[PDB]
Amino acid sequence: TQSLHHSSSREALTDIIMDAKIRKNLTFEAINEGTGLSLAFVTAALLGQHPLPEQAARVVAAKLDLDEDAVRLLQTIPLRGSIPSGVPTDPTIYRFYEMVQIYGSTLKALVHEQFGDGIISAINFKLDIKKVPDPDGGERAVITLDGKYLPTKPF
Amino acid sequence: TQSLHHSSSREALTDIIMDAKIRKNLTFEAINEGTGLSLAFVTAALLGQHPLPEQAARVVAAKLDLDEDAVRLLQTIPLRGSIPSGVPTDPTIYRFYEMVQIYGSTLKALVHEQFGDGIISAINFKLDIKKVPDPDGGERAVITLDGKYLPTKPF
Amino acid sequence: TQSLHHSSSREALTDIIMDAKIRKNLTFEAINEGTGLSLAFVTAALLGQHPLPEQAARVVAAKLDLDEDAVRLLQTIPLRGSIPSGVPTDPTIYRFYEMVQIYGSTLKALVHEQFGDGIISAINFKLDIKKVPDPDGGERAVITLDGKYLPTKPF
Amino acid sequence: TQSLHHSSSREALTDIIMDAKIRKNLTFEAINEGTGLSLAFVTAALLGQHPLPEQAARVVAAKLDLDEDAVRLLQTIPLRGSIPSGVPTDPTIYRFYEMVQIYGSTLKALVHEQFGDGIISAINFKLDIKKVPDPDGGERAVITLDGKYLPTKPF
Amino acid sequence: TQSLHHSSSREALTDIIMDAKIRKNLTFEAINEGTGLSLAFVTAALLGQHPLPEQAARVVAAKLDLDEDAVRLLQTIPLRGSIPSGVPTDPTIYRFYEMVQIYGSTLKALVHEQFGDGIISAINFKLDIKKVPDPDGGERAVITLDGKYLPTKPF
Amino acid sequence: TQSLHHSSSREALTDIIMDAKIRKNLTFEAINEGTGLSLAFVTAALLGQHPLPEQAARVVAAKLDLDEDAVRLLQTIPLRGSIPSGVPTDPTIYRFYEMVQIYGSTLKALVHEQFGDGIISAINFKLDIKKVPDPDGGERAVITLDGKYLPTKPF
Amino acid sequence: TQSLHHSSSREALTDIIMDAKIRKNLTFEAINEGTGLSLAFVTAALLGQHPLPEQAARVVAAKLDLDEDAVRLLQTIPLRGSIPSGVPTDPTIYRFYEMVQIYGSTLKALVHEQFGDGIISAINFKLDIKKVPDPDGGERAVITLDGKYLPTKPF
Amino acid sequence: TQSLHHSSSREALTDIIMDAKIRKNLTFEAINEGTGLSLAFVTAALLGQHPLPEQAARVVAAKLDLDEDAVRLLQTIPLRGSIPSGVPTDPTIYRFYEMVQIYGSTLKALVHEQFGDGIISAINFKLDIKKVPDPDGGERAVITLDGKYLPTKPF
Amino acid sequence: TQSLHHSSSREALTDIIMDAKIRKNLTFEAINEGTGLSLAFVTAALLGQHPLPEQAARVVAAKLDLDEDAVRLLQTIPLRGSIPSGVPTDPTIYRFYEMVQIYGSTLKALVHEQFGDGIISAINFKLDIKKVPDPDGGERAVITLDGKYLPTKPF
Amino acid sequence: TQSLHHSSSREALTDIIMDAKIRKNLTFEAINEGTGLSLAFVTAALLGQHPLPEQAARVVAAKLDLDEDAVRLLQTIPLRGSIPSGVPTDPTIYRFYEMVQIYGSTLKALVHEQFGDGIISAINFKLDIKKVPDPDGGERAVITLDGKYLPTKPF
Repeated sequence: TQSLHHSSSREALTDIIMDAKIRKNLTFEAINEGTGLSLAFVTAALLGQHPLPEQAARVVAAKLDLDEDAVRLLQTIPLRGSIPSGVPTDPTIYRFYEMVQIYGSTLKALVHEQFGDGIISAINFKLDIKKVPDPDGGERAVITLDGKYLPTKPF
Repeated sequence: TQSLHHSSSREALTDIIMDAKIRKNLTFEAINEGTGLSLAFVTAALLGQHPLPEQAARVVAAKLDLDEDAVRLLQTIPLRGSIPSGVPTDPTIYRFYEMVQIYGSTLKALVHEQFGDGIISAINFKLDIKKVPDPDGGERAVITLDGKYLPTKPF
Repeated sequence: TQSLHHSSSREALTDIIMDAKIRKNLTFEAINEGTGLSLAFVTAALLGQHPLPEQAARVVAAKLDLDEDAVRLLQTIPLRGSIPSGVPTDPTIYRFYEMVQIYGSTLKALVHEQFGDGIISAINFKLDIKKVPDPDGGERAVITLDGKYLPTKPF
Repeated sequence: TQSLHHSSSREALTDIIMDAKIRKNLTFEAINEGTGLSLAFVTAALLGQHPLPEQAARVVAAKLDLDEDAVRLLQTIPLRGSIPSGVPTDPTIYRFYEMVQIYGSTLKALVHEQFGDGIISAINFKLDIKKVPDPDGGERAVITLDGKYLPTKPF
Repeated sequence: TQSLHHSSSREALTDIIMDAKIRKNLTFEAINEGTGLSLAFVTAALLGQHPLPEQAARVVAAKLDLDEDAVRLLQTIPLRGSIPSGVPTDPTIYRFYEMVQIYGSTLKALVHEQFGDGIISAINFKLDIKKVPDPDGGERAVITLDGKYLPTKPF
Repeated sequence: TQSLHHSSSREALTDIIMDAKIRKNLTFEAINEGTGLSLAFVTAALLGQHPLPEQAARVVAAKLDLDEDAVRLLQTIPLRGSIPSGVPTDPTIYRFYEMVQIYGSTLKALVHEQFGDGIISAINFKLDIKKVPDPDGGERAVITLDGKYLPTKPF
Repeated sequence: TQSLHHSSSREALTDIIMDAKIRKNLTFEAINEGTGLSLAFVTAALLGQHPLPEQAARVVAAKLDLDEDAVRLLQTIPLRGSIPSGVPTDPTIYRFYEMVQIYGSTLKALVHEQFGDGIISAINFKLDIKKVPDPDGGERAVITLDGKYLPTKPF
Repeated sequence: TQSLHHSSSREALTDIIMDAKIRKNLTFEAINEGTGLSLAFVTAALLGQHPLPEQAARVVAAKLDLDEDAVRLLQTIPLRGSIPSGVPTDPTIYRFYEMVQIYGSTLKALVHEQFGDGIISAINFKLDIKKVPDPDGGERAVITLDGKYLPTKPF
Repeated sequence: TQSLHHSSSREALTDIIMDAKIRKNLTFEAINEGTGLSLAFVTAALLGQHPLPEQAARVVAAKLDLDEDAVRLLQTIPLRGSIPSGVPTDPTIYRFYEMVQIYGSTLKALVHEQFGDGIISAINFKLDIKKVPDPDGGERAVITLDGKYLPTKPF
Repeated sequence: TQSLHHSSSREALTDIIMDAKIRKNLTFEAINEGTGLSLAFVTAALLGQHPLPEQAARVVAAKLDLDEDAVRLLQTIPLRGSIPSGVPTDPTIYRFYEMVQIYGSTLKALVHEQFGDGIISAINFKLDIKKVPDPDGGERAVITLDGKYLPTKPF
């Protein structure tokens, strides 16, 4: 599978994608209709973090009026990473980084307690975000991280 | 409420906690028996990231054979942060960081799309981890991030 | 709501805004005349840190002779962050960074003493700057940070 | 006036002060009784960021049961800086850092618009934090930053 | 399984281990006799990067005259990371870092071409080093990185 | 031998090479046809990390429709380095960095035990990656680092 | 007064200024002939670190054949900072950085001894450089830093 | 001359020097009585940045009641540097760093204009600090940097 | 003497210089013919690290067919520094950094022993590299660093 | 050969070495009597950067009155690196770093011109420093770096 060596080409496309998305006043959910894939995956791809299968690449390119060059580049594996600074400054992204900063030691401790030595995978991995009401007024976001346990065993 | 200016004295207590835990071969779940609180919160408190209410601090110090000085220190608010390096080197913790590194801009975009401008809070926030079977053989971790949406409104 | 994956397209608009502002010899106060919003919020929005509602975006656009593409982009939520390096070199901004560096631990200590565990929010939050006379001669700036207390409670 | 060349010897006193404070269940407000100085300044001094005049040093040393060496060290000017990393990990401190990250360019812009070229001082400067009720439920912190304007004039 | 929250308790043991090794003039191969484990894994464990099963912990402890406290700690999962700076200064370690700096983009490209999107695991993974002669005089090291391919598939 | 002072010019050529590669749907193995050189070396050269001999340079230029300016720049020694950030964010690349992070001290210890004082060369060095079917289902990557032992030695 | 949010716009003007200065073989002293201001202040302005008053900006524009847009931009307050890297690589600039690196703690100690707690201002501040003969042959630079003392007084 | 390889033994001595100086309530000017050397040089030596000739070392040790070990250590050349973080956080020291930050490019430009290519030395160099009254009220510090010009000539 | 403010206009010339040297397949020694200056100085100047006297500037300009704007710019003093990252990643440059990293404290200790307190100058300094045969087959590089000794004397 | 995992144990020995050296008023040259090794290698070993053969280790220990444990520690391979900050602040060391900063790209260029692709090794490497007179008065240091050329050949 084709892969990218640098972010520059996939970043240029992402700017074009965002330009068309705003110009047409489209939501990611609207862009994702007809892909057969999850919104979180296709939104990540459009923001340059995943390749798309051909059918998904052509349906988003149809809604955004993108040409064939964009369809080919959407199918290429990018050089991944949404936070080049390592630690974000944007408050929305920072809160998610802060969750890991606070509970990082706890998540390691409980993973080792309930699963054993090793990791929870970030590749054999799926992500979901859901809007639920708050019983005391307002809304909450439930973000589900679903990762395979990979054990570390002596060899 | 009493607060700490540094992480060191709470780190010294954390070292005493982990030593007693290893010496007694105790799980965090067993230590959490009878607190009335979530295992994620209490484990984080033991690892120096949270204060404990008095009843929970006494019940943990009783299991770990800790003195009254530990009881008072467990009730003090710490200077928080489980990853002083900013980005972890430990693979288990790094995977959670990588989840944010990869999906950080996607989470921002989808939060703004489904909620609006603002953030998902990391303070009005609860964390949970559950072990589920993998349909293709193996174990999976389902980590749930549950935060309040705080809107950014023009003023 | 429309969001921006990175700030350079908003940076380019910010460059155009500042260029029009200098050429027309305009103050932010004059630009803000018909927005119906606070000068602090709208100046930040012009500098790429906030979106504007449509009608407020149109009134700064009429002042600065910006086109409809600028009106659409001004309404988009940016990737926030006004200090790229994390630490400013500019003396004016640095003094505000220095206030946090000097009194940061005091602010935490007194928040915990007077409110309890948790944070003062930087999202449910309003900023104001006011010029007052100095009794000994000269002028002083009174900057008001007004943030909601969000408690950290055991769960 | 006596001054210090490093953080360490003042850090050791700050550790002793915080240890005695927690062991005696004292608030910073109770420690500040009789000093004739503001809670924000004295709290900062106890946390290593300011010297205290002799009478203030003796009354906090009596309340905390500190010896004559502590009185002298409390009157010494420290090497200042409450955030050694430059960027805090603690959420309570981080929020104030975030306020500067977001509004830093705005603060500079309005300082130059409303005052002129130059800075708002961080030395000819006072800080206050006040707890007020939020009209819609809860509490808010009103943090006031009050600094002298120092002009930059051509020479 | 017991885990550790930071380096120091294993760091202290690692120094004790190294001190005894140098005093007894032992090789890692000699220390590893009878464990049934690979020399690279056990050496890594002794250097504080892996836990050991009880049999291997008691075996290495017998060869180094370590007490039962060391046996228990050698069975605990450490906070992993052998290069705290992230980039080493030691030339011997730096050469392996240089290999990744030079061929990093190549390995990504060839992994995606030959395997597909995804990663080569560093957890489902074993390391080996072998000494072979150089056909033009001298010796060469053959280091084998053996990791499981984890695909990234659209979801 | 001609060498480049920066990454800029060689980066522009890599963009053109990757664009031609994606457009023609070519593998690095297809581009490597009839060069007589290993796929890892030529791929690294195409990615701007090595110069190519004129014959190989003309071969891959023919298959990618590159002009004589590309033939000449492919023969120049670049300013090497594939990971500008020092630590990668891309998960595929990061896994290889993590192997050095975890096992770096072990590789140093075993190099010194099995060879002596000195280094395993990153210059007198060849890399190879092979796909090896994994026994438990799936595939494994066996990556071999083959470097010459260069002794460090009193003088 | 008009202010700038980024370094680049004045950076472009500085490049224009330097290009015109080199083409005309002018010294900063010649350019400063009719400004009515100090050489050190005006040179810093031309290098993008200060605004010029209107009549002084028109003098330097006449010497350098700059247009009215340059005159306007020269009167805008910049985002200040001449060493974006924080520490310079240039040897001429580095020597001044090194004087502060070496004598920084001494300057603090003697400021506190001779003035009291507080700072020597960098805003109420003038700089001067003078060339004097060295008694042992050669030349010396005498750089004078002249800053107002701002006390830190308890409040 | 005896030189020091790291800060620590000179660090500990500096701690002892400052401990005795505060306990005796001494000034650096009093400690410097009878050295025949400048206050800035001797203060920097006490702060770990310079060696002292034996007779100067013995008189500062006699004022502080230090032993013969301190006298020998004071004569050794330290590993120099008063700001280990590269950029200071202390406000008094930061102002001098900011001076170089703002005027660094101006100093280089006027050195090359008035002297030529090369540097103003930080080694063939003297520093002086002087307190003078401000005509408008208050006090000012006049810091003199006096360095030899060393040219860069083509060779 | 004409000086520069930033790297880029001289960087643009260095790109043009390097582009012409590759297209003409010239060596630096060939470009240096008839300059009267050493290859090490003129190579550095062509790489943007030094100014050239006018004759040397016109000579290299005729060799690479550059205009009079390049001749004048080549006579300007640049903002020096060949490694913007501070630490190189290119292996060829890194080895020279490694030499200082490994032997830096030794050079300091031996400079102080054989010369005294102070420095070996990097400005009153000449560099030379020569190729010599290795008695065991192959070739060695003998790089000579020739710097004036500048003493640090008490003042 | 025995090797060490961290710098601390050898750092403690280096501290003891320097203490005895200063206490005995010894030069590195006098400590190096009878080793049959060059001053630069043994000095670096004493500073924790190289191991010593048994005989050389015993002679420096007899000169410095170190015990048998120091003789064994002196024979172990350290974790190398004399500049933990990456870039030194000490002026004597910084000058040598500045030589590479300035001439780094020149050294690479001339190495590739005179030798070919590849490196000049820092392991098959010898360093020397000699004091020669300056024809204009004073002394100069001639530091010779003698490294084997290792080519990068296509494979």
